Amino acid sequence: ALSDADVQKQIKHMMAFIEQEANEKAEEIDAKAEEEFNIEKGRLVQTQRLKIMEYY
Amino acid sequence: GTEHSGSTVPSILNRMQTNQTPPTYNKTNKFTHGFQNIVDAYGIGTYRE
Amino acid sequence: NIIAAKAAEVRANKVNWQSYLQGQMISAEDCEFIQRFEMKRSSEDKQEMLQTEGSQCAKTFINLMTHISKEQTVQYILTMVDDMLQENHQRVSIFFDYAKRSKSTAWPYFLPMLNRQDPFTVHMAARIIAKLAAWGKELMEGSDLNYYFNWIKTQLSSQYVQCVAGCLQLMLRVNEYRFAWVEADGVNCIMGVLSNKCGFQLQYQMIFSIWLLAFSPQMCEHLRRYNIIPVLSDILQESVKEKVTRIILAAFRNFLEKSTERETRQEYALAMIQCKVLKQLENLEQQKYDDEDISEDIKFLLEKLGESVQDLSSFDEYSSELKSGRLEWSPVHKSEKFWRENAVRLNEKNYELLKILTKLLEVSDDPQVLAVAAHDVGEYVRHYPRGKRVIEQLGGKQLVMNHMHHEDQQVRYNALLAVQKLMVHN
Amino acid sequence: NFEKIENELKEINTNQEALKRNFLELTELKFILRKT
Repeated sequence: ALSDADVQKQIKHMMAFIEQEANEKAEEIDAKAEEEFNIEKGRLVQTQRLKIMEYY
Repeated sequence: GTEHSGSTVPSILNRMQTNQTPPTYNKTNKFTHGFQNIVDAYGIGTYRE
Repeated sequence: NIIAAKAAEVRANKVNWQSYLQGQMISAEDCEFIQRFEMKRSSEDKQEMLQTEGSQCAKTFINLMTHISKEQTVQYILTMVDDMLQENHQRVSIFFDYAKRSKSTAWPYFLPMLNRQDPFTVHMAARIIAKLAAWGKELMEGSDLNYYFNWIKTQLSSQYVQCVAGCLQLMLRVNEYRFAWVEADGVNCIMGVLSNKCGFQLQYQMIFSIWLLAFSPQMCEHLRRYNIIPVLSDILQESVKEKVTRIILAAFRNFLEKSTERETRQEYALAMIQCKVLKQLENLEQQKYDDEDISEDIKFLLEKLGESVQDLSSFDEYSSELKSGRLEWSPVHKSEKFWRENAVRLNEKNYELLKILTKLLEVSDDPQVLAVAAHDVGEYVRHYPRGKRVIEQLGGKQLVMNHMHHEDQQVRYNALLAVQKLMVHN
Repeated sequence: NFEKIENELKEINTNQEALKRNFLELTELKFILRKT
């Protein structure tokens, strides 16, 4: 039946597009989390380095 | 439309029928349109009349 | 979706490895590590896989690929274990498959791969190459993949091109290797694909890699020499595909976020001079989006680009531009704040700068210097009737009346406009 | 761009109305000057 194959075509468009959008949002958020790790490690690198120079 | 912007969008149109009343049309041409206009001066009849 | 079709082909086959349960030809000892662990959905199976100490996980399945040499079966035996190596919810995660004994089981066993690119050879090879970011391992040798053909052959042909680009952009998250790759000719590769007009999703992936590269300040400094940003703006204007514009706005925000040294950021101006993004951003602000990321990036760009527009507002830099003899179209020529707040600045010592512009009008007759000077004189003399009488005393009124007969009609028209700025009460 | 051209035409119209006003004023001056 053409109608049923067309329903399947609508489904395969909808689920695929929504999966792609969700994965895109996920990777963007993960990239932001990676930069969050980076800014953080920089802050505490400074916090440690201060005392390091003091004591040495 | 798909050709104008290649996107492979099927533009699926399913078909159904419910309580909806559909419009009314009957083809006219240059030799008969004015007479249909005279008929339509008094309104239009029900669907499939 | 060619790779999806290959996956559908190979997923519909359950390998007959149980007849080879102890066969030395195929998996004499790995087949109990497939009988066990057949349920990758079971946590106890992953825990047992950890209990085995990585004895055969990424230790014997590697070189099990070399136990197998027939092609019509290499694909299926590859997939039977690569579904595990790829799906990978928590099964391997942070390089649980250590194999500390041998470095032929750690990572530099990929060299035999990258050959005969057609039966998913370079493809699984690229997947294995993308085993750095979210795993507990580090790329030992950057050069052994940075120049190889795995990324060169894919320049032109193509779902696999998307797969390779996905693997690369996955790989491009740790600035340690990315600085070395940008110092290498990876930027040339991205440029070659960019100037190779292709699908819109591919362009999203290039702009994505460029934004992720824009995470690093040293890298944006090195890439400043390139005209990435005018081309990004041109893609935004000439291509509307939602996510493409989203990542483009992300890139703009990154570039105006970092700003290590304002002096080397002449792009604060060249972003709008090469393409005035403000009108399009206004058309987008006009539209309403439920994603606060896009709206936030739009608002940030309106703000920063406005600050740059305000930076362009000045009179010393503008007058040095007047004196240079090549009247670039610095946007202050039309600024209302320029013709109201600082119009009297143009009357320098005995109308010095007006006299300089009169001299450059007399000497040079290039269309655009003439246009700039005549328009600026008109906008000044609008507010100063005594300035009008002074300009009449200069004799430059007749010089413009003679510029009315220049070969180009635009020059005649701008002289016309100057004259009808002088006509008032005249 | 087209409505910018239209602004060009509008400015033209104001310019020529002002110029005709100025024309008639200047002609009045010239009529005054015709006498000893």
